[PDB]
Amino acid sequence: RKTRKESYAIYVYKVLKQVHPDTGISSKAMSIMNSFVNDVFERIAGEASRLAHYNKRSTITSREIQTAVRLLLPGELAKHAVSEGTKAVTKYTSAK
Amino acid sequence: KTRKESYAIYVYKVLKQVHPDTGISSKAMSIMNSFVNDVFERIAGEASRLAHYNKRSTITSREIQTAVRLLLPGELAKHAVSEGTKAVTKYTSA
Amino acid sequence: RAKAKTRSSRAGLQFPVGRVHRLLRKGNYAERVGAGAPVYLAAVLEYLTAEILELAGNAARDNKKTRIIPRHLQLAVRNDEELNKLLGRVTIAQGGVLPNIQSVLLPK
Amino acid sequence: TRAKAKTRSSRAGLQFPVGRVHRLLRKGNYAERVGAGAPVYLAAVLEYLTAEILELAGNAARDNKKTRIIPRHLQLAVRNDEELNKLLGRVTIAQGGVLPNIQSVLLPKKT
Amino acid sequence: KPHRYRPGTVALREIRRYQKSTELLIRKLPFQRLVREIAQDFKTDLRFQSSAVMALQEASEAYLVALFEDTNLCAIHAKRVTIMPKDIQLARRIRGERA
Amino acid sequence: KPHRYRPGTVALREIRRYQKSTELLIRKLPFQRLVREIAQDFKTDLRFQSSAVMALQEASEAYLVALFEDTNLCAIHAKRVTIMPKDIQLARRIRGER
Amino acid sequence: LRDNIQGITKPAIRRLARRGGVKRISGLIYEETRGVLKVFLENVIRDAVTYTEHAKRKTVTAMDVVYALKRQGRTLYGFGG
Amino acid sequence: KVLRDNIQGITKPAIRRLARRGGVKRISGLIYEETRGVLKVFLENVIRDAVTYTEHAKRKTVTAMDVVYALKRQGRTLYGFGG
Ligand SMILES: [Cl-]
Ligand SMILES: [Cl-]
Ligand SMILES: [Cl-]
Repeated sequence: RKTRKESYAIYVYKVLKQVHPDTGISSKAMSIMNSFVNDVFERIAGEASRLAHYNKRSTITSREIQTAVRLLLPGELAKHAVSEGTKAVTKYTSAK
Repeated sequence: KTRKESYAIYVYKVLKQVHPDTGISSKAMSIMNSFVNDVFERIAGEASRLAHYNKRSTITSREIQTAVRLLLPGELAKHAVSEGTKAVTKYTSA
Repeated sequence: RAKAKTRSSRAGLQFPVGRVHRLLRKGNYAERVGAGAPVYLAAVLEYLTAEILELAGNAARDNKKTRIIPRHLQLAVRNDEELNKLLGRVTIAQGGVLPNIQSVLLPK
Repeated sequence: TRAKAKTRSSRAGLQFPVGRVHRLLRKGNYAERVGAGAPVYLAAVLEYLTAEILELAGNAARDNKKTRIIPRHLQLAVRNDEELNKLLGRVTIAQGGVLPNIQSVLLPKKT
Repeated sequence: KPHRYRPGTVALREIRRYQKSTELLIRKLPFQRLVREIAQDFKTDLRFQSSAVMALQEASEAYLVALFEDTNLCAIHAKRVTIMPKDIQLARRIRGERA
Repeated sequence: KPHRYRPGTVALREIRRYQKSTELLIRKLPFQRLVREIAQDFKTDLRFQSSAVMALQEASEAYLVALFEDTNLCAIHAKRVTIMPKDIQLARRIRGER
Repeated sequence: LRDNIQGITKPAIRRLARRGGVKRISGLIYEETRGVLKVFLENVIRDAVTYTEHAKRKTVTAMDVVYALKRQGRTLYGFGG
Repeated sequence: KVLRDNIQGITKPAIRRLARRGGVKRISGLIYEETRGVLKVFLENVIRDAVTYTEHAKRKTVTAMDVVYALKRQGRTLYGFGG
C-alpha cells in the first residue's frame, strides 16, 4: 500500500490563506478547485501545444503560454493574467 | 518552394474507386483535405487522451479503435471498426 | 534486396500509412506509436472518405453533374443523419444549407 | 553541490509549484522542448485564477455568514461574475445548483 | 376555516426553495436503477463506483435544470407561463441536440 | 394596373431561390471594410490575405444563416411568421452566446 | 427491468423544473423529460462504458464519467479530474 | 484613415438574402440593426482570435490559416482553406 495521487490541495489552501486568512474550505470545494486547476492547466497547455504545432515549433516558452492565456481568458481577465504572469517571469529571470 | 503536403491524390484515388466517371473540383478537394486533416486530428487527439488516461505511452490499434468508437456516431463507428479490424488483419497477415 | 511493398498496399488500403505514421510521431500525441495504429487509422479515414465521396457522387448524379462541387459535399453530409451528427458544428464553405422550407410558412 | 535549495516557486515569487507544472508539461506530451518561463508563467496564471475565484468564494461565504467555502459558494462566485461565467459556461460544478434567478413575468403583479 | 393558497404563490415559493437548495432532487436508488438499466444494453454485468453514479446524477440534474431554464425561456417567449413539449423541442433544437 | 403578386408567393420564391444558390450574399468589399474596421481596434496597419477575408465571409454568412434558422424556429414557435429581436435574443440565449 | 425510467418521478421532475425556475408544468412534460434524460444518459453511459472497455475493467469509475462528460463538452468538477 | 461606419455596409437586402437562405418568410424592421450587432460581435470574437494568432506568428498579415484556426478553436470548423 504505497500510492500517492498528486493534487493542488495544499497550494489552493495556501493561496486561500493568502487571500482570506480566516476562511476555510471543505474537501468537496477543494476537489472542485483541484479539478478547475487541472482543467485550466490542460486547456492552456493544449492551446500552447496547438500553437507550437501551428508555427512549426517544438519549444513551448512563456510567449506560447502567454498567447494561450490571451486566447482562453475573456478580455480583462486575460489582461490581468498576462500582467501577473509577465511580472512573475520578470521576478524569476532576475532573482537570486 | 517548400512542398505543402496534401491528401489530394488519395482522395482522387478513393473517388475513382467509388465513382470511376465522376470528377471533383479543387475547392471540393480542399474541403475533403480539410475534413481528412480535421478527423485525423480528432482521432489522434482522443487517442492521445486515451493513452494519457490509462498511464500509457504507446498508441496501438486499440487506442485508435476506442477513439473511433467515441467520435463516430453509431453505425459509422461500427462500420469503421469493421473496416479497420479488416485492414489490420490484412496488414498483420501479409 | 527486396521489393519495396508499401504498407498501404500491404494493409490493402489506399491512404498512406507512412504519412499517417509520421504525423502521429511528429504530432506530439505519445512517446511510442505502433503500426496497427496508423494502419487502422488510414483504414478509418479511407472508409469515411469513401462514404462521403460516394454520397457526393450520388448528389452530383442527382444534379446531373460529373464534377463534385462544394454544394455536393454539403448535400452529402447534411442529408445523411450520422454525417450530420459528425459535422454538426462544422461549416463547409461554398455549400449553403439544405433546401428546407417549414410547413406553416407555405400558403394554404 | 553546496547551495540553499531555493525553489522556483519562491524564486518567481509564486505559490503554485513550478516543478510539478514543468513535469506535467513534460509528461503531458505537448511539445519536445519545454522552457522555464513557460511553467513559471503558467503557475502565475493558475495562481491568479485560483486567487480570484477563492477570493469571490470567500466573499460569498462572508455574505452567507460562513467561514468555510462550500461548493455553493464556488458556484455563486463563478456564476455571479461575468468573465468567470464566460470561462465556465460549459462547465458543471457539482453540489452547486444554479443562481437564484426568477423571471419578471412569473412574479405576481404586486402593484 | 381551512386555509388555501393561490397556485402562483406556492409555485414561486417552491421555485425559491429549490433555487436556494443544493441537494440532489432525483432520488439516489431509482436513478441508480435507471443507470444500470441503460448500461445493461451496452455490456452485461457492469459495476459502478458510488461516486460514478453520484457524478452521473450531478450532471444529469444540472443538465435538466439548464434544460428547464431554456424551456421556461421558450414558454415566456411564447406568451405562456406553462412549459410544453413544444418548448423542450425548441430548446433542444436551438442547442443542436436533435439527433 | 400591371400584375402584382401576393407577399407570401415572392417571399417563398426567394426562400427557394437562395436556399438553392451557393454564392456569398453579403458583398465582398463592404464586408472587407467592416473586417478592417473591427481589426483597427486591435492593431494598426493590419494586412489581410484575400482568402482570409473570403473565409471570414463564408463563416459569417453561414453563422448568420444558422442564426436566422433558429430565429425562424423561435418565430414559428411564438405562433408568428415574423422574426423579431425577441426571437434573435432567445436564439442566442439558448445557444449560450449571451 | 422496464419501469426504471418511471423511477424518475413526477415530483422529482417537478423539483428539477422548480430549480430551473418553471412556474407551471403541463402534464405532457414528464414523459418527454424522461425521454430526454434517457437519451442524455444513453450518450453519457455509452461513452463511459466505452472508456471502461478500453481500460479492460469491469467497473465504471467516476473518472470515466468525468472523461465522458468532458468529451461531450459538459465538464464536471468535484469527482477527481 | 481611420475606418468608421462600416457596419452599415451590411446592407438591408444582404440581411434579407441571408434571411431567405435561413428560410425566413417575413422580416421586421429592427432585425437589420440587431443582425448588424450580432454579426459585429461575432466578427469581434473571430477577428480578435485571428489577430492574436497573427501576433504570436510574428507577422502583420492575417492569413486564412489564422482565421481557420480561430473558427476551429471556437467550435465552428471551417473547411476549404486548410486545417
Ligand atoms: Cl499496434
Ligand atoms: Cl521562456
Ligand atoms: Cl406540445
